[PDB]
Amino acid sequence: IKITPEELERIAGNFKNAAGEAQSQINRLEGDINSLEGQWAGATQAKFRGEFIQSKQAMQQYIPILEGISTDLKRIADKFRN
Amino acid sequence: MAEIKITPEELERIAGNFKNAAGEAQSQINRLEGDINSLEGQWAGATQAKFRGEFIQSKQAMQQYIPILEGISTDLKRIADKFRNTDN
Repeated sequence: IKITPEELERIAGNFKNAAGEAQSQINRLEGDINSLEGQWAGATQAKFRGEFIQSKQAMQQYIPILEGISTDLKRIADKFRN
Repeated sequence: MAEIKITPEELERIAGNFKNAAGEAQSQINRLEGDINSLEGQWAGATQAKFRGEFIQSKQAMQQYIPILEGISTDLKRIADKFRNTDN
């Protein structure tokens, strides 16, 4: 083993932070989609809401994977240190 | 304050937000892959394989997400164009 617990924790932080940024991104984009509601036809809005929900579903897979990686790294760092 | 009315400029602004988001997402997955790569050889191969496998799962989700954002951007731009060409 060449890696230090501190380095594993740094990379774990990168994964946690990426997961947070991804959630923030989709939140901002959701605001944009929300802003269009009622400003054009319901059928048009429904199409964009549908597409946007597909993007949310992808992110609902992505985020827990990143958090899992982050936590797995921290678990190993703890094991190495102690 | 009033609700902001849709115009081609508004649709293009939002289309740009989606396109920018796709690029930021690409940058993120590239950075994280670099992190996973940086661990190669720093510990047992079996451990590296586990993290590579999990990372590949995240990359696959990301490879669905990015084109969906790009599709939204394209669709918004298409409507912006239609608005511009039917008004002027």
